This record gives sequence, structure tokens and C-alpha cells, in this order.
Amino acid sequence: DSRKTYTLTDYLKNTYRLKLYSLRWISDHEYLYKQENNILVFNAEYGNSSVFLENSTFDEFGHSINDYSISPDGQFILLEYNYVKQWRHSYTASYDIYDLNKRQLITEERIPNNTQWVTWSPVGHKLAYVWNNDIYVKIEPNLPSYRITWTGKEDIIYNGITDWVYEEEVFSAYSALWWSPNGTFLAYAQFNDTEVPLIEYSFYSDESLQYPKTVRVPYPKAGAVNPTVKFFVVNTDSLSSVTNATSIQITAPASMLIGDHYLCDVTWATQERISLQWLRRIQNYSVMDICDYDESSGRWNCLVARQHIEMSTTGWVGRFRPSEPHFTLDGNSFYKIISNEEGYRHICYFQIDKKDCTFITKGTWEVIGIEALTSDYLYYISNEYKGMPGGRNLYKIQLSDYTKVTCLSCELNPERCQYYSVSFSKEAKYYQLRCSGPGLPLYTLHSSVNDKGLRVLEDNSALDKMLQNVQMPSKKLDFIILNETKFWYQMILPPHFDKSKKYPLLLDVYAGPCSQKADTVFRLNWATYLASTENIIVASFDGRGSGYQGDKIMHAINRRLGTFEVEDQIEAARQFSKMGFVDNKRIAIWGWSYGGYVTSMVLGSGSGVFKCGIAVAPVSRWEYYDSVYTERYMGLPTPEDNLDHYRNSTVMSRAENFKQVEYLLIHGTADDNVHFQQSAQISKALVDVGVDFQAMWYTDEDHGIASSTAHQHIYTHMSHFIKQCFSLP
Amino acid sequence: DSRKTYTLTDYLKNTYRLKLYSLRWISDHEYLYKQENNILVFNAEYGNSSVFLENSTFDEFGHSINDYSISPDGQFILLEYNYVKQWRHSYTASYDIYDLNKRQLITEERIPNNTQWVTWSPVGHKLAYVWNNDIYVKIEPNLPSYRITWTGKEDIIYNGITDWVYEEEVFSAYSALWWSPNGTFLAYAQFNDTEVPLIEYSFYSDESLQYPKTVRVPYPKAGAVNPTVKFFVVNTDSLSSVTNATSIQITAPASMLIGDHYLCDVTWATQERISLQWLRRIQNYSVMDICDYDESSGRWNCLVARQHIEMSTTGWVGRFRPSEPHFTLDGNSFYKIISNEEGYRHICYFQIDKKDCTFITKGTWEVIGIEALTSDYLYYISNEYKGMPGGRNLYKIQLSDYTKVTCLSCELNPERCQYYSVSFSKEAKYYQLRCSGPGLPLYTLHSSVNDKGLRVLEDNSALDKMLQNVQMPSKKLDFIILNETKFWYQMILPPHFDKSKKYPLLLDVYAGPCSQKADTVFRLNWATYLASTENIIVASFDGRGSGYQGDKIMHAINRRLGTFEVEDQIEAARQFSKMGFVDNKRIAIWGWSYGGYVTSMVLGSGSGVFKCGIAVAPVSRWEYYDSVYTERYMGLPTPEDNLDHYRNSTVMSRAENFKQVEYLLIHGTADDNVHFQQSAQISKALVDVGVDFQAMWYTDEDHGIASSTAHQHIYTHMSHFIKQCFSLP
Ligand SMILES: O=C([C@@H]1C[C@H](N2CCC(c3cc(C(F)(F)F)nn3-c3ccccc3)CC2)CN1)N1CCSC1
Ligand SMILES: O=C([C@@H]1C[C@H](N2CCC(c3cc(C(F)(F)F)nn3-c3ccccc3)CC2)CN1)N1CCSC1
Ligand SMILES: *[C@@H]1O[C@H](CO)[C@@H](O[C@@H]2O[C@H](CO)[C@@H](O)[C@H](O)[C@H]2NC(C)=O)[C@H](O)[C@H]1NC(C)=O
Ligand SMILES: *[C@@H]1O[C@H](CO)[C@@H](O[C@@H]2O[C@H](CO)[C@@H](O)[C@H](O)[C@H]2NC(C)=O)[C@H](O)[C@H]1NC(C)=O
Ligand SMILES: *[C@@H]1O[C@H](CO)[C@@H](O[C@@H]2O[C@H](CO)[C@@H](O)[C@H](O)[C@H]2NC(C)=O)[C@H](O)[C@H]1NC(C)=O
Ligand SMILES: *[C@@H]1O[C@H](CO)[C@@H](O[C@@H]2O[C@H](CO)[C@@H](O)[C@H](O)[C@H]2NC(C)=O)[C@H](O)[C@H]1NC(C)=O
Ligand SMILES: *[C@@H]1O[C@H](CO)[C@@H](O[C@@H]2O[C@H](CO)[C@@H](O)[C@H](O)[C@H]2NC(C)=O)[C@H](O)[C@H]1NC(C)=O
Ligand SMILES: *[C@@H]1O[C@H](CO)[C@@H](O)[C@H](O)[C@H]1NC(C)=O
Ligand SMILES: *[C@@H]1O[C@H](CO)[C@@H](O)[C@H](O)[C@H]1NC(C)=O
Ligand SMILES: *[C@@H]1O[C@H](CO)[C@@H](O)[C@H](O)[C@H]1NC(C)=O
Ligand SMILES: *[C@@H]1O[C@H](CO)[C@@H](O)[C@H](O)[C@H]1NC(C)=O
Ligand SMILES: *[C@@H]1O[C@H](CO)[C@@H](O)[C@H](O)[C@H]1NC(C)=O
Ligand SMILES: *[C@@H]1O[C@H](CO)[C@@H](O)[C@H](O)[C@H]1NC(C)=O
Repeated sequence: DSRKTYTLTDYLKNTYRLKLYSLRWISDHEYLYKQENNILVFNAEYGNSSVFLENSTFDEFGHSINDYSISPDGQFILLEYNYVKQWRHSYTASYDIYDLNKRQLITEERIPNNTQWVTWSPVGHKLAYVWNNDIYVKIEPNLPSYRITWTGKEDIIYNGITDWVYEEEVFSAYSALWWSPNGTFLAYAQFNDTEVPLIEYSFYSDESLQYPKTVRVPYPKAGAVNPTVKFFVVNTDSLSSVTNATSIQITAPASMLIGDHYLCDVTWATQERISLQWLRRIQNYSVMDICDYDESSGRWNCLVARQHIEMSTTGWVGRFRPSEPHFTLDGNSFYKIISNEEGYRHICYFQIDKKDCTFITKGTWEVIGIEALTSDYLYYISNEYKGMPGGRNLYKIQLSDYTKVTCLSCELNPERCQYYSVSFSKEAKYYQLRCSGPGLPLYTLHSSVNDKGLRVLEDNSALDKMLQNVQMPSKKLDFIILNETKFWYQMILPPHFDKSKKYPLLLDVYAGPCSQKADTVFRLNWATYLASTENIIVASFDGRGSGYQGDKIMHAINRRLGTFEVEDQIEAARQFSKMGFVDNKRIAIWGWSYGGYVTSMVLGSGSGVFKCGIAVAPVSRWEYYDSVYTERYMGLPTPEDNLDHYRNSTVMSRAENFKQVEYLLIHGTADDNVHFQQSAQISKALVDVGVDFQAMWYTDEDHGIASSTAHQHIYTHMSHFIKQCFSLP
Repeated sequence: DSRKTYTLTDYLKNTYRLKLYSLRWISDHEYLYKQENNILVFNAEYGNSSVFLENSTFDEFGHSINDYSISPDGQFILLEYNYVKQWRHSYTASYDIYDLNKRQLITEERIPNNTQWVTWSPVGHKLAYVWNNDIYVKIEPNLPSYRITWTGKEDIIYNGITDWVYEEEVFSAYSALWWSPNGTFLAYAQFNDTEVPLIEYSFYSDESLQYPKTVRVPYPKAGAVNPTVKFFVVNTDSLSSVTNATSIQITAPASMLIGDHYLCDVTWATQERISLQWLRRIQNYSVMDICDYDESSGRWNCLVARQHIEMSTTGWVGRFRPSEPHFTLDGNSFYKIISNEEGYRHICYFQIDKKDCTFITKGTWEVIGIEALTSDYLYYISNEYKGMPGGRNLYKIQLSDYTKVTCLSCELNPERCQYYSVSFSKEAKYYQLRCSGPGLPLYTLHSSVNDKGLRVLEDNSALDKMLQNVQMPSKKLDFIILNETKFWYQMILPPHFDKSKKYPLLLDVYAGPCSQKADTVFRLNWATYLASTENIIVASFDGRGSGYQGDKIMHAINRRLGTFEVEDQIEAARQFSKMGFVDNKRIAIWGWSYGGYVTSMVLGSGSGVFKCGIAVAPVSRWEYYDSVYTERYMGLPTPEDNLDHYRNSTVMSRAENFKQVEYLLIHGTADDNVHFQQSAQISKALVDVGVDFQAMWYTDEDHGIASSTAHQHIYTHMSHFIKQCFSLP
């Protein structure tokens, strides 16, 4: 075979790029698509397009624009620039608004610099933005903005934006604003972090900075004082420039107010009905309030009879939080994914006025998400097909007869496509399917009336032809049995794999709760290079604690992080080592983040299975990590709750057992998520017992270690380490 | 040869231990010594002893006693416990006083906990101590203290103790108080750090600490705002007669007050005469005031007729600071080591009111220090003997005839002993000689009346026996000639050194200004292991900028750090190749501190000479280092002064050239001296240009990386690295 292999440089320089087709639906019939930096509008039925915005119109703009956002009526475009990253989702930017009718920039009443968040209303062209932690509303892009809140205070009071923990662990967003469906009301949360302790770490910046600066971030570690939260709704149709806006508060239910709690979901039901879910700090009890606007009062009333309790006896509520309700047109009923009596996640149908919900799906598999809802059909994604928890397909269920379930993606191309996501148009007249494996990604457009496959948007033809000239690895997805339970694994196998030769094996671990590392997704990554060029098998295993297989598996690690999920990785590797094609003298393990924790726990286990391993930004002790995530799984680190297990599940306590392995420990110094602290305590424990190891800090890098140069450097360094570990003397 | 080598474990575990003879003179005739944890008092003349304090007297004390000190009158002992290290010299401790006459502890009016410094008066049993940054005086150990200052303020005002930079760079001590010779007056300095910027860094502490602490220290980096200083004298004899005794200020001379300046020396001359040396921020100009108590005004006056100017046209003043004066009994004249007209440091004799001094020693060699002064003789240490700048001997010069110079130590044991220090009794009636190489340390007692040897105190016989059975390395001390100038080097050579073989060479570097790494000292260290077990030649070289050889050499790097001292190390490696016993494919370089900087500069020079190197806690950019040290050699980092050279001598600017070498970078995270910042910027610059390298951080370790476990871990880590660098594959 004279073809080149998939090398480290190919991964690092992105030589082989997957093609995408990211569209944005603007109506029931049309979508926007960025082609050649021109924004085109497409008609879904025929495939014809027009140029909505020529790539040249902002040639004289002055700044490089980061992103575009067209108002829902197509009259305005928000130009985003001076982008400055904060955390995972948060950033600041400058904004300008361009009038699409006039074909001119608006120069009056501009959105301020250092704006923290901006959003169009869902209909028309109102704006709401947050600046210096306060909310502002613009009825028209050129008009003076109304100031909604006056309490905004850096690191202390947050209006319409989340603090650190709510951004990272609750909403997965900086935004804490929720327009009503037609833009009449703007709902928002206010966070108060007054008593929340600060994480502090050094930032070194450019060489020219003489004194490092100290970054200070309100961050509750497990057991610490949490932010408090309030919820408000303001009518944006009755604002005055003369009087200050009035925000109506909707207070949490009594069952929440008795102790610490969170706001975890906000979902508008109708123009005049809002739902909110609240979660106790002890995350096994949550309640939904359904609140109606009272025209006489001007107030929002949440009737007790419309209250819905969701709890768990085996673990926490929801995969990472209580799930999202999907309301019908009239908002009188709704659909919601919840754990059934057998512990599998399925769609339940609720009346707003009734306590008992009715499950409309069932079986030993799970609904992943509800994707669209019409009066006749609910569309959802599940891993039902072929009983493969790592595959994903689109289904529809007839609302008048639940026996009638149709798979819409299963048979389109079963050899190439077993993992789908979907994007529906405004009223679900059309949908885009995005197949992402096991073959190359495939984007297709369909119409809902008879599920016609209209056309192929992107089939990655170019890439296919290029990859033909490369010795690409294959992927095996299979299972092993442990106490009569299937647990799935995948192996990235070298080209020309020979079952009679012995290969070194790298165990690629994440293994966080609800994690899935064995799936049918096609990926070009570090593992691709390891298999193709270095002839290493890269395996991953989903053991106890993994998701999408029911709560019996998922909740196995409840109150018990660093136990079964760690043990199951060792057990999988033990079993892989007995296969004929695995060199048991050369088994390695690595992981990032949660997987760095598991890797570290595995290496300190004393198992003798692993010769070496690499931990990148690992958690080392659960009390160091954030409250919302940690306590979900661990409860509170007090003697009357779960302290003994917080204390038993540290990497540090296992330091001695590292004496018989090669360990590389890596961490960014500006990691705001898993603090450098965590690795600092590992290294010190190893030093204290006399264990040699390898280390690398990345100056000013965060949890992603994703700056272009650091990303190349880390993978280069880890490759040297693995190759050295696997070299035969 | 079948003897064991000197191994890493021998070094790390202190297998072969140097015996010391640490004595403390308590009078002209007696000294204290610890034998089997007892404290014996010795008669110097006859060698007989009694037990002064039984090793059992503080069994029921209830604390570990860190140290003790007896009042000069023998009446009390100060017991130090709860010792907590601060910087290089500073610490805090608890103190009890034990009455040696009544033979009981004092329980009344105790020195408080967290005391920063305490000292007995030179005579009697007065105490002065510093607590919460203020000075207190007890006339009697059991009576209430008199408060002296009320301005003390944590990190802001320091009374009687130094701030960070004065401690590290100016006084090499924490204390900033000075009792007059009979204890009447207490002089002290007051430091004001109000506007000095803070270095900030994380300290992680024990694993139990949930949030890391931020250590904040006033620390002026180069060109930043310095502390200001004031000087005061209080009459402690007046304390019990007056409510609040006045601290009389002695202001700096006009020539210092025009700009930033330092107090660099305080020395009492008589009971009523104090001398002070001040140094301009531009450290090539210093002024000594000599100040008399004016009995009729209660004031201190410094006559300009007694003011002495010390300046330098070629560099800074002094080796590291203007030298200390030694006053004759009457306080009307004094001796001082200063640079002569040829650039050599020699003893000059001054009358306090005549500006021209008389040199009493001369030659192409240097006086190291003045050790004692009697009415007839001055005793000093120089490197005159055999023109060996790396040797040290004690000399006696007759004050009534300067042609009469006797070397007291030169010929005592010429092959074993070429490096001496000395400890004189109170009125120099006896002296202990401490020989420290090139053979095993040898401690001997001598009487000044006749300069006859009284007895050997410690000869290290035990160790000599053990070392017979070990294949010890040898040391070659010699010179090479560059541009008509002698430049010294030493080599630690493996046992059975054969000039016909090619050996790997490690260049052990420091090379800061006035450094000396080529000397006659006997050391048991990492180099001993590398030569003995690993058959590596370990070399060091004293190039331009090195000390004890005159200002032509020392001042060569003036305003030009990171040039000649770097180039000369490279050139030294080339010359060691010429010698024909060096494997030119296996030349390594390493150093700590200034040596880490030079190592890094050498490795990024592009010379091709060195295969690999290790930098531990390096400086990387002069603007990151402290003002007093950096500015001494580099002046100010401003466009008008020396900014261009500051910017030109960073490690980071040579990042691209590290592609040619193997590099290991090591730094303690809690380094208060050379901030982790310095290594954080090296790593980032290397990541930025795509260079692979090895790294190790040491959690909560400081500049010394001296905790027991970290010390073993770092030398282990470095050993593996050097061996891998040198291995023939
Ligand atoms: O960063 C973290 C945690 C992980 C946590 N995070 C976990 C995964 C989660 C997530 C990731 C994905 C994706 F991979 F599919 F995209 N989907 N989800 C998800 C979110 C809500 C409901 C269902 C699924 C998004 C939030 C956010 N903070 N660490 C935890 C232990 S080590 C570091
Ligand atoms: O830590 C430092 C500096 C070094 C400086 N330090 C330099 C050495 C100096 C010193 C060391 C020694 C000894 F090694 F012999 F004991 N003697 N002296 C000394 C002091 C005053 C006068 C004469 C000699 C004592 C002060 C104190 N801070 N760095 C400078 C460049 S990298 C880090
Ligand atoms: C959006 O929905 C809101 C809420 O129903 C509408 O506001 C109401 O409209 C009704 C019907 O005309 C009026 O009688 C009420 O007085 C309004 N209520 C409030 C609270 O304002 C609003 O008209 C809709 N907006 C758009 C643009 O369609
Ligand atoms: C944010 O929360 C803090 C409580 O952590 C509030 O401050 C308290 O307010 C009450 C009533 O005004 C005072 O009596 C207390 O002294 C405050 N407590 C503390 C610990 O500071 C604060 O008012 C809240 N801010 C907002 C805007 O809601
Ligand atoms: C939510 O989790 C907590 C913690 O596991 C549960 O509280 C425990 O319940 C029983 C008592 O009925 C005992 O096992 C423990 O004493 C309780 N533990 C703690 C820490 O309080 C609680 O029952 C859970 N909620 C639900 C609905 O299951
Ligand atoms: C001892 O005298 C000093 C010097 O006058 C007093 O310190 C002054 O106190 C006043 C009032 O508190 C301050 O405004 C001055 O700035 C202080 N000066 C200095 C130099 O510190 C001190 O308070 C006196 N002590 C007693 C017990 O009276
Ligand atoms: C220590 O020296 C001081 C300062 O000279 C002595 O105090 C002086 O003593 C003489 C008496 O001989 C008096 O005339 C002065 O008034 C004193 N001066 C001051 C400033 O107090 C002191 O007596 C000496 N102490 C001892 C113990 O000898
Ligand atoms: C597509 O074509 C139809 C005519 O057949 C037209 O009405 C429509 O506006 C076109 N859409 C776009 C986006 O160009
Ligand atoms: C943003 O900053 C620039 C540069 O300082 C300034 O000229 C501009 O007016 C600012 N924009 C707004 C909306 O204030
Ligand atoms: C609105 O409220 C803020 C803060 O409470 C106040 O400063 C401002 O003057 C108010 N304006 C009016 C018009 O009431
Ligand atoms: C040493 O011996 C002499 C007697 O010759 C005696 O006076 C002296 O006190 C003794 N000193 C000690 C410390 O034992
Ligand atoms: C310290 O200096 C500041 C000026 O920076 C001054 O305001 C303060 O009074 C000083 N404090 C003293 C000398 O006690
Ligand atoms: C001190 O240093 C500065 C800068 O090198 C210089 O301009 C000045 O003349 C120097 N003083 C002496 C006495 O050489």
C-alpha cells in the first residue's frame, strides 16, 4: 500500500475538512445559508435562492465583523464585532445595526461597546441587550433604549445574564432573557452572588505586562454559598421614557423557598402563559409552575393546581437537569421527556390541570430529544433502532394513535447513516437531516407532508475522493457483558487490521455521568492519527454511569463518583487485553476533564493493567469542583450527608500506586472551570511519596487548551509520550 | 576497582555527612557547643567544659524549641518556638524567656505570639522586638514593654524590620534595628511601601484547603515605585522616666533627597556616634554620614566635614552594596574595603574628618572581608595566596607597621586547606578557623596572643574512613587564557579519569555579577554523583562579570546583563572540547536562578555547542526581577536610560533557537523571588513558535525548592533527563 497515512500534521493543520451545511430557518418555507460570505435565502420546496446580503456591502466597515444576526422580519441586521471571549458561552462584543430597507447603517442610539448579550424579539425587530449587568430594550433600532433594571453590579448582581455557575451548569448560555412568543413580554432572571466566594488565579498576559494580574470569579465550590435567584416579567408594550419600567416578580414555590434552590428552566407556553421549573440544591426534587398573565391585576398567577412535581428516588432529576416541556398551540397540554417506572427516558403527555401524565413512548431504549410538535405529530430523536444506544434516528408519533410510530431516517442509508440530528422549519413543514456517521456526513432536505426526500444539500463527495487516497482506520462498535448487562465499546482500528498481530491499545476515556464515548459518529481526530500512522488501537468504553441506557446504568454512580465508572474502565481494558490482537504489555489510558479524573483514578488503582497514561485538566478532589455539577451526583460534603465519600474519591489519596506507571499530567494555568489547583494538588501528592512523573502547564490557557499554538503543542507533546511509552526495546 | 560509587541515593539521603563545629562565643574566653543535644560551655584556653543546659530541662516545655539565645550577661535565655518561615531571612515565632539564675520560666508580660524579630541589647539583658510591624522595648524580661512606634501597618509601614526587597537585596536580614554598643540607644529604619506594586500568586496549601489563597507581597520590579525609608534613634535609658520617648530622625543628605535612594548600612562607631551609608537609586554614588549625639539638644548632627563619598565610574558601588566600615575603639578613624585605582578591593584607612583615605593593602588580588580589629592588629580574609582567586586565607596586619603582614592560615595544611573562614571571640583573644577545602573540612582553635594552635575541634575522621571505600571524583581547579586575561574553571572528574577517553560534559552555571563558581571548596553534591556514578565531567567557569578578580572583570557586564557572561560560558565549552577529553556530541548545560537564565540564554543562542539543558527558577526578562538588584547592573528600563538592552536580553526573544536543543524548565509555583511568571513566559513563547520541551512545576515550593520531598524529586527528575540526554542509543 503506497498511500499516505493520516498523520499528526493532517490532524493539526486540518488537511481533511468535513463539509457542513448550517442553515437557519426564517419561516415555514425559507432558510438562510452563508455561501461565499454572501447570505443567501433558500426556498425549501424548489431549491432556488436569492442573494439577501452581498459579501461586499460592508467592505468599508472598518472592523472585522464576527457574526451577523438578521431580525425575524428581515428588515435589520445586527453586526457583531470586537468579540472578546469570557467563559464557555459568555463574551462581550460591539454591535451595529444596518437597516436593510434603507441600505444604511444606523448611527443614532447605538448599542454600547462591551455589550454582554443581545437578542431580537422572536417576531419583528425589538432588541433586548445587557450592558454593565443591566437590561435594556429598544422598540426600534434607531430609538433610545428603555432601561429595565438599575441594580446591575459587576460580579455581584446579574440581570438578564447568568453568573459563572448558571452559565456553565444550568443554562449552558450567558443569556438569562426570554421573550414571549410575539415579543410583548420579556422575562428575565436576576442572580445575586454577594456571598459566593471567589476563585482567584494569575493571568500572565503578553510578555510586556510587568505584573501578572489576578482574575477573580464568583465560583461556588461543592458545599459553598450559592448564588440566589429571582425571576421577573416586564411588559415591553407599556414602556415609558418618563417613568421607570415595572418588572413583576414571580416567586418560587414554597417547597423551594424553604432552602437553597435553582431556577433551571424557562419556557413560554403561549402569549400569556409561562412555565418555570425550579430545582432544590438537593437535585432530586423539582417543580414546574405554570403562570398566567392576569389582565386586571397586571400580575402573574401560578395556580397550585397547575403545579407539577418531578422527583427521582435513584438519583438526580433529568440527564443534567429537568427536561424542557413542549407545549401545544393552545398551551393547555405539553410533552416532556421523563424517566419512566422502568427507569428509561420517554415522552410523557401532561395536561396543565392534571397530576398524572401519560407515557406515549416506551421500551428499553431512550428518547434523546423532542424536535418538533404539530397537532397531528410529535417528532423526536431516539436510539431505538437496532437496540443501539450509540445510534440516533428521527421518528414521528401519531398523536391520535400512539401505536403508529414511523422512523423517518432509519432506512435512508443504513450503512452510512446511523446517527442523525434534525432541524425543522417554523411550523415543521420541512426538516433538514444531518447524518454524522458511521460514514461521511450527509445533509438532506425533506418535507413533512409525505416525508419526501427533496434534495441532497451536502454529501461530502470531495472529501470522500480525497480520503480514498489515504490509509484510513476503521471503527468497530460492539459490546461486552458484565453481570448480564451489555456495555458498549468502540475501537478505532489501524488500516489493514490483522487479528493475528498484537497492537498496543490506548483507552480514550471520558466516563462522566450520562456520558457516551461509544457511538456511530464519524470523527477525524487524534485517535485517527494514532490508528492510521502509529498502528495503535484506540478504544473507548461506556460503563456504569454512562447515559442513554436507562437509570439503572446511569444512576449506578449516584453519591459514588470515582467508583464504578473507574472500575468499569479497568474491567473493559482487562477484557481487551485478553483479546488475541491486543499487546497486554502496551495498554495506555488518557482523558481530558472528567476523563482526566478517571484516567488518574485508574492509574492510582494498583490494577497493573496500564503501563502509562495522560490526564489533561483533571478533577482531583470533588470539593474543588463547582457546586451545581458536583452536588448533583455527590450530595453535600458534610458529615451528615456525603463527606466520607468526597474524601475517599480523591486522586491524591492514591499517589503511592503511581509508582508503577508512567504519568503525564497537563493543565492550563488560566483554567476557570477545573482550576489549576486540582493538578497542583496531584503533583504535590506525587512529590510527597517520591513518584516521578511528567508534567506540562500551559500558560494562560483555559479548560479547552484550544488556542491554535497550544492545541498543536499539547497534541505534539502527548504523541511523543505515547510513542515513547509504546516503543519496544 | 570494586568499591561502590557515590550514587544519587547517597546524595539525596545524606549517607556521607559532613561534620561541622558550630560554636557561639559568649565572652572573650568561652563558647557554647551542642554535644548530644546538651549545651556545653567550653573554656577556650584549656578545652575543658561544663554542662550549661541539660538536654532534659525543656522536656516538659510542651513545644519543640527551634533555637535559643542567651543574654550577653548570661542571666537569661531566649527560647524560640512555633517557627514559621517567611522569605530568605524573615520568619515569625513565639518566645519565652527563661531565668538562668532562678532557674524558671518567666510567665509574666510575655513576648507576644507572631513576633517578627527579637534581639538582646549588646550588653546586659534589654530586649527589643518587633510585633505587628511596631517596635517594643523591655528593660527587664519580666516587666511591661514600652511601645516605640504606632505607625506599623501590615504590608505598608515596617518599623525595625525590612520589607521584601530590603530584606533580600539590601540588608540580607529581616531586622532593621541597631542597638548602640552599650545599649543606651536603639537605632532603627522605617520602610514605607504604600505605593509599591504587589506581586500576587496562588498558594494551594494542604489538600483540605478548598479555595487557594492569593499571596500579595509589595515587591518593586525594575523601574517601578520603590519603598521610601526613614531612620530614627530612640534613647531607651529614658523610657522609664518619660511617657513617650521621642524617636529622633536623622534625615538623608541633600544629595540623596533629590531622588530615589536607599539606606544601605548602619554601623555604630561609639556610644554617641553612628554612621550611615546611603545609596542613590542609580547605584554608582553613595554617601556616608557620621553623626554625633548632641547632649544639649537631644539631637543627632552629621557634620559635612565627616561625610564620605564613594562612587564608581565603571560600575556600581561595592560587590553587592557599599561595604561596612570598621571603627577603631575611639571612633575617630575607620577601615573600609574599597576598589582602588587599579580596580582591586583593598583596605583603606580613614580619619572621620579627612576625605582622602590611605590604602593599607595592595596588589592584583582582593580583600574579601575585615574579620576583627584590635588596638594593634587588623585581621582579614583575602585571596592573595598563590594568586588563586578561588582560595581564601586569614591575614594579620600590624597597625603600627603595614609592611608586617602575617598569613595566619596559608601554611597550616597547604594541600588540604586553601579556603578558610574565621570566628573570633568577643575581644579577639581566640579564633576558630574553618577550613572548607579542597580536602575535608577542618575546624581548629587558636589563641591570638601567640597565634598558636590550641587543638583540632573537628577533623572529619569518621567521614574520611567511609570515603576510602567509595570511588570518589576528583576536582581540577585551573585557568585558561582569553585575550591576555586569566579565567578560572573547575572540573569534577569521574574516578579513574583517562585523558584518552571522551567524556560527556555538563556545564554547571551560575555566572551572575560577582559570582565565583571556580573555587577550592570541598562539596558533596549532585555533581559528585554525576561524576562518580554516571562518569560525567561537571564543569564550571568564571567569565566576565565574575568576582574577586578586580573591576575590569566584574564590571565588564555593566549595563549589559545577558551578554559577555553568556558568551563566555559558550566559549568555555568550546575550550573544553579543545582539551580533547570531551565528547562534543554530549555537552549539556544547567543552572539555578541566575544560572537558569544563563543556561536558557546559552540554549537559545544558536551556538550548536550544547545538546541539552536544564533551567531551574530562571530569570527570563529583567523587567520581571526586583528593582534594587536589576537596576544595580542594568540601570533603568526607560528609553532615556537602558530600555533597549532590557528588551534585548530576554530569554523569550530566542524561542526559535530552542528548536536545536532539548530543554527542561522547572519552577516552584510559590517563588516569591523569581516569580513563576518568569517561567510562564518562557513556556508561552516556546509554545508560540512550536518548540517541544520538558517542564516541571513544584506546587508551593519557593526559590530554593528546598522542602525535603521536592528536593529529592527535582534531582531525581533532572537525573533521568541528563541520563536520557547522554545515553548512547
Ligand atoms: O466542565 C465540566 C461540566 C460538564 C457539564 N456539561 C456536561 C455535558 C452537557 C452536555 C453535553 C452534550 C453534548 F455532548 F451532547 F453536546 N449534551 N449535553 C447535555 C446538556 C443538557 C442535557 C442533555 C445533554 C453540558 C454540560 C458542564 N460542566 N466538568 C465536570 C467534571 S470535569 C469538568
Ligand atoms: O535572588 C537573587 C538575588 C541575589 C542576591 N544575592 C546575591 C549574592 C549575595 C551574596 C551571596 C554570598 C555567598 F554566597 F557568598 F554567601 N555572599 N554574598 C554577598 C553579599 C554581600 C556582600 C558580599 C557578598 C547575597 C544577595 C539576592 N537576590 N536573584 C538575582 C538574579 S536571579 C535571582
Ligand atoms: C402579542 O400578544 C399579546 C398578549 O395577548 C397581545 O396583547 C393583547 O392584545 C389583546 C387583543 O387585541 C388586547 O385586548 C390586550 O389588551 C393585550 N394585552 C396586553 C397584556 O398587552 C399583543 O397584541 C400581541 N402582539 C402582536 C404584535 O401581535
Ligand atoms: C443580594 O444579596 C444580599 C444577601 O447576600 C443582600 O444583602 C443583604 O440585604 C439585607 C436587606 O437589605 C441586609 O439587611 C443585609 O445586611 C444584607 N446582607 C449581606 C450579607 O450583605 C442584597 O440586598 C441582595 N441584593 C439585591 C439587589 O437583591
Ligand atoms: C434526595 O436525596 C437525599 C439524599 O440521599 C435523600 O435523603 C435521604 O433519605 C433517607 C431518609 O428518608 C435516608 O437514606 C437519608 O438519611 C437521607 N439522606 C440525607 C443526606 O438527608 C432524599 O430522600 C432524596 N429524595 C427523594 C425524593 O428520594
Ligand atoms: C507617642 O508619640 C507619637 C509621636 O508624636 C504619637 O504618634 C502620633 O499620634 C498622633 C495621634 O494619634 C498621629 O496623628 C501622629 O501621626 C503620630 N505620629 C507618629 C510619628 O506616629 C504616639 O501616639 C504617642 N504614643 C502615645 C501612647 O501617646
Ligand atoms: C552608655 O553610653 C551612654 C552614652 O554615652 C552613657 O550615658 C551617658 O553617661 C554619662 C555619664 O558618664 C552622662 O554624662 C550622660 O548624660 C549620658 N548620656 C546619655 C545620652 O544618657 C551611659 O551611662 C552608658 N551606659 C553604661 C551602662 O555604661
Ligand atoms: C423561488 O422561486 C419562486 C418562483 O418559482 C419565487 O416565487 C421565490 O421567491 C423564489 N425564492 C427565492 C428565495 O429566490
Ligand atoms: C465604541 O468605542 C469607540 C472607540 O473608543 C468609540 O469611538 C465609539 O463611539 C464607541 N461606540 C459607542 C456606541 O459608544
Ligand atoms: C429610576 O430608578 C433609579 C434607581 O432606583 C433612579 O436613580 C432614577 O432616577 C429613576 N428614574 C425615574 C424617572 O424614576
Ligand atoms: C576549666 O578549668 C579551670 C581550672 O583549671 C576552671 O577554672 C574553669 O572554670 C573550667 N571551666 C569549665 C567550663 O569547666
Ligand atoms: C507612607 O507614605 C505615604 C505616601 O505615599 C504617606 O501618605 C504616608 O503618610 C506614609 N506613612 C508614614 C510615613 O507613616
Ligand atoms: C552613574 O550612572 C549614570 C548612567 O550610567 C551616568 O550617567 C553617571 O555619570 C554615573 N555616575 C558616575 C559617577 O559615573
